[PDB]
Amino acid sequence: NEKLIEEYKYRLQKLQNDEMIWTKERQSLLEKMNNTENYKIEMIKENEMLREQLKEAQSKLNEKNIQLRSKEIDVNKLSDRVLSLENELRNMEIELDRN
Amino acid sequence: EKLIEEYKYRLQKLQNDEMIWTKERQSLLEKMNNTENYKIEMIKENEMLREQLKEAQSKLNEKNIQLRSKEIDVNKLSDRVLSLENELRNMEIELDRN
Repeated sequence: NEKLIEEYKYRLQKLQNDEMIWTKERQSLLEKMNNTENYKIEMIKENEMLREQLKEAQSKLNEKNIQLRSKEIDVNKLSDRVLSLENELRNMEIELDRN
Repeated sequence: EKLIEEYKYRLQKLQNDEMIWTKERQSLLEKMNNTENYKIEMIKENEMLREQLKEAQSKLNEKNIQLRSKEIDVNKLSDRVLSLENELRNMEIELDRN
């Protein structure tokens, strides 16, 4: 049965050679799956950084609007003062020409 | 004879592993496609957040101009009040001289 045993050993050798091939290409897929995952983690890390910067940008956006309405009241208070002083300046100028 | 049956079972085992690997390889590729889709979704979320920040920063910068412009506007009115208070005393001097 020398020929029969040889045929078995030749086909066992081929499949045991393929055992290494499957192990090689699964290592390659594991390496590729890790790279895709590590890039995904990097994207999420940047997304959390962008979310925090967006929260800060909206926090300053609100604070500037509080500062804008504060200066708007300052405009309103001074403009009312300007008109009041101009009316008083008019009154003195009327009293001056009277004398 | 018992030797041949051992070779036959061993060959059948390795032929089964080859067929099962074909399913395992397909399973890894389906898992690779899913991970790629999550990455794609993360990239889409990254560009969305960048455009939202770019709009927020441009909206913040214009209000920095508006606030510093109102700063000058307040100063103009503040100096106008002091000018009218100065004119009133000059009028008070002219009134007292009569």
